[PDB]
Amino acid sequence: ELDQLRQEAEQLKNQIRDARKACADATLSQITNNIDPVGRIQMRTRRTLRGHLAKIYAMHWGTDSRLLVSASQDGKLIIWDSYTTNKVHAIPLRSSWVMTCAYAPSGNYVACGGLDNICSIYNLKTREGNVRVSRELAGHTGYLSCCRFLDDNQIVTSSGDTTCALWDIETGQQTTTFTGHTGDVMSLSLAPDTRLFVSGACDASAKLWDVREGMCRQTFTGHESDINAICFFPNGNAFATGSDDATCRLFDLRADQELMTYSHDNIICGITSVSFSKSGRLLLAGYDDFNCNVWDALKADRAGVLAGHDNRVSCLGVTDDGMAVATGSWDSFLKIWN
Amino acid sequence: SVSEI
Amino acid sequence: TKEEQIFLLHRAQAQCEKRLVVAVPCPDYIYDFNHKGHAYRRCDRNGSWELVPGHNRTWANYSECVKFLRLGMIYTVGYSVSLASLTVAVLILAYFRRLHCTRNYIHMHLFLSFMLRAVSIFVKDAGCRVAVTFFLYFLATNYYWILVEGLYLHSLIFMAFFSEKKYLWGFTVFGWGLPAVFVAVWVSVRATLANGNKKWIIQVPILASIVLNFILFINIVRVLATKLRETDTRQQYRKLLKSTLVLMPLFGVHYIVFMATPYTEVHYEMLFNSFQGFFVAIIYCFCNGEVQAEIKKSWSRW
Amino acid sequence: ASIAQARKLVEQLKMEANIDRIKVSKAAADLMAYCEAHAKEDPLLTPVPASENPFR
Amino acid sequence: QVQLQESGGGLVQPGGSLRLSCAASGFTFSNYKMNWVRQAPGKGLEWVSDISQSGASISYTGSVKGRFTISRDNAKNTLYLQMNSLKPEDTAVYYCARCPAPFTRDCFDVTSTTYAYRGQGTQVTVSS
Amino acid sequence: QRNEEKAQREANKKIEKQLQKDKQVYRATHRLLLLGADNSGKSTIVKQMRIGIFETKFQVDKVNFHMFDVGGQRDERRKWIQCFNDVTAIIFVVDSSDYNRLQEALNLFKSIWNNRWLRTISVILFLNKQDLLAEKVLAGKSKIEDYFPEFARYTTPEDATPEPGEDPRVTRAKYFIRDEFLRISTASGDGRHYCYPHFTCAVDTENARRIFNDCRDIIQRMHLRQYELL
Repeated sequence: ELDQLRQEAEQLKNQIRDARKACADATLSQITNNIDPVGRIQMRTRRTLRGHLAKIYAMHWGTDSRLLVSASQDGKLIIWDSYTTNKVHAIPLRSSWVMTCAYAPSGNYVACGGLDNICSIYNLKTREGNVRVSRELAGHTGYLSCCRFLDDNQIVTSSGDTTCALWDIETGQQTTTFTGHTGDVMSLSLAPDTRLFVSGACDASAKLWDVREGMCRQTFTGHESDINAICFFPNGNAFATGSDDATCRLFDLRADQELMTYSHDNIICGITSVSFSKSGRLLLAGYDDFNCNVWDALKADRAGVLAGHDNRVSCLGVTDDGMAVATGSWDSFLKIWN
Repeated sequence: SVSEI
Repeated sequence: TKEEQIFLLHRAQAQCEKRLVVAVPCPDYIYDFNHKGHAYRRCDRNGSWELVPGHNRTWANYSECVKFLRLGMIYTVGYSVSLASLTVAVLILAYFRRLHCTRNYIHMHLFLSFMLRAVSIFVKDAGCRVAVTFFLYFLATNYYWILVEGLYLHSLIFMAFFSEKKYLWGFTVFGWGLPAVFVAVWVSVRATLANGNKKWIIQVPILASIVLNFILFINIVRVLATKLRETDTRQQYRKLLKSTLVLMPLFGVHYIVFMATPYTEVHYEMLFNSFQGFFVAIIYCFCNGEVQAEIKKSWSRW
Repeated sequence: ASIAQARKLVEQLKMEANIDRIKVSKAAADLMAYCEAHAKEDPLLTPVPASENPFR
Repeated sequence: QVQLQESGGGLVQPGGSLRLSCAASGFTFSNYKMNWVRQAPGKGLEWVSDISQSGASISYTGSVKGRFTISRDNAKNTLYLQMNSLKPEDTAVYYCARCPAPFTRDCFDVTSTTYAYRGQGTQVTVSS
Repeated sequence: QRNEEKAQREANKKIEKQLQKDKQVYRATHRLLLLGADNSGKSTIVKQMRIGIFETKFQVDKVNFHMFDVGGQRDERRKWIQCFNDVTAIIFVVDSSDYNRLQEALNLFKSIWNNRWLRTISVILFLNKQDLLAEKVLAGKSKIEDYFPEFARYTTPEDATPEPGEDPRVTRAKYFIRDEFLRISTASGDGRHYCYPHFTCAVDTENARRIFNDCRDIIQRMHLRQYELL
């Protein structure tokens, strides 16, 4: 019976690839040949930040495009001001180890967590002097790798137990669990509408999850090694993915195929972070070769390079309005670029 | 002693 | 001194002006004369001192009285190439935010002290006391800034973990500002009290620097030797030679072998001090792995 | 324990194989058209003068 | 899409030999270091043997050194292993495992419970 | 209004003074990753220093340590181990007695030594429950030769300091398993990080000083290696 189901899986797995080969009447290599390249991007540091004691791991912009959060592996979560290069808050965490942080679109709360297995949510506009832990969301068996706000109350979490989970912060229990991944989950990417998200884990595959119903509608594969980061294309109907195989792959949700690959012979190091510009032409990919390469998402060409850091580029954000780009690194220095 | 002094 | 000898002759002149074969003992007031000898004149039968035939000269015989009667360029060329190296080194170090540790901060002060002493000697080479009692301060300061820099690498070993940045102000005042404790005392004595304890007031504090730093050199090489033994033994014994030799310029260890040589108006003192500077820049800030790394990236970045 | 998870694993891959796939031509032509329509107001593709740039 | 398709294994007389072959797909075979891991009945996973990128630095668990011979073919993108004298204790399922990174000297958690880049494995049995 | 931007600027002064206070305490504390296995007696050592994570702070000579055990998380440790690259020293504890799982411990040690992010971090090896290893060797039924035929032609090293009244057979075993770990350490580690092997047992009234001496050497070597002295 198990053997029969494996044979049916082989019959269906090849049938899935057979459907894509029928759909794949061309590749994006020769479709985008006609368009003129942007050419070089003159991208330079504008507002280099400084103040974290140990390596930063994650950062996140607000909707205002002004305040940014940062986590470092010392137990500090400083909320900066990009415009004035100043610290509005500096939040001492219970656990020193924190692998994630997220700013609410409303800006009311900021979430973070790590090896404690808790997406500890902090309220910025508390009537008291100092900020306090709003609610301890414990329950996951494994380290929390990312958590991101859907809305003021809804929070999506990734973990090292191969499971995503959405929580209700008022009651303090997880509403829906997302099971399916074989390896530990690294990153999340919410849609513009926050109706769907994709989620990469250490299995060289990506799965788009439904937030409400809680089942994987579609799966993507193509990567050779464990996934590191994902971000949606501004459309919401495609996304790129950085992995340890030192290549990024853009995946269309509709076409269900790797449309085109970001490969250079020279690059051998893994990819840590990926992000799009507001237009989505410039795929900002952060490598652990101590720099971040600006990929042409249409032409698969190195548009530009941002050599700013002496250590691994950890995290990389773009502002929602798309004025500026941030990079975090293991040197504890946030560089802002424009 | 020091060369200078 | 020449000054003292002139004073003693002037006193003898004032005595003669008061008073105003003949043998006179060679005068005691002339230091360099043979004092067991006599000078000779001839007195005429006419009571006039005998003249030199066909001259207005008075005949006299002082032969018995007179019985007893390159380096600059080496120190200047040397100190000046030292000047060259240390100046480029300090400036490159400065415009690099990546290597601004307390480790490299002391070397920046050490580099600044080498040229600033070299320049003070080079400028030398009331109006002239700016090159008599100003270089003496800038010699003692460089010799203390060698001690402090060595004391820094002994602070990181003998004091276990140590807190380098918690005690960085005290090193500056112990170095730059400490020679003021004895240079200013000496210069007060030499400018007010008396315008052999002539050079002992400055030298003995400088002699305390080198002997302590030399003691401290044994305690660093000994620690480095034991640590390398408790990690190939033969190959790491070769590493001891390189690691110890590269430390020799830093601690000024060459200055100990001539510590109790008393002289005035005479060396490798010149041949080594010429390069103590050159050496500490070609080792600590030119051939350093981190510095070579930093310039390479900085070259490629722009 | 592989029996219980076999049915669910087969079931999940069955439902995702019945998705309404579109031409990769159309899938790539739509994102390029959107990427270029909104490119004119993106200050990363096009460098922005210091006047309106807030990161002087 | 990454697959590792196993071959060989089955019933064999004790002291005999068996040529295992790992058919690798969905990555550049030459770029990754491979590994063998076996699972005994009612026991933990254990490491068997490794291969370098070029296929020079060979190592074994030490219990099976001499008795096993590991190889790779970068040209045909396939991995080999061959036994010499099978013991009753050697009865286990042999999984052909890859490594996470493409230019590393250390593979991490190849012998994990639920590792992703490991084969389904072939049950080798020794009997008469 | 311009008044607010001084108020936030003044707010940074109170923020920044608190960061400077936290800077001293951050450097004062030493981070330690405690690794091993369920049967390795990692927790047994922790009980001696009474002074899904488990941190243990113990004060020795007014030097605070932070020994971080990682127990709760899954066995897949290729991605969360990267977070412990700022740590001064990995405390790697191993079960000396269990010959089956020693080779797995060799792979885990080898997986750490050659990692890109963990290459700079020195490993303090603790051969735990040494007393239990000695007792099983004297039985003679459990032979290391079965798991490592290389053991047969291994003699005790000359630089051995056995305790009085110990059987020479145990020291061959005891110094082989160490030497097996150090074979990886020396073959792939050159200046950047060093293994510190140690014998330890349950009856030891120790491992707070012994760790302190090994961490002292790690920090000292960091200085020396800055100006090309090693």
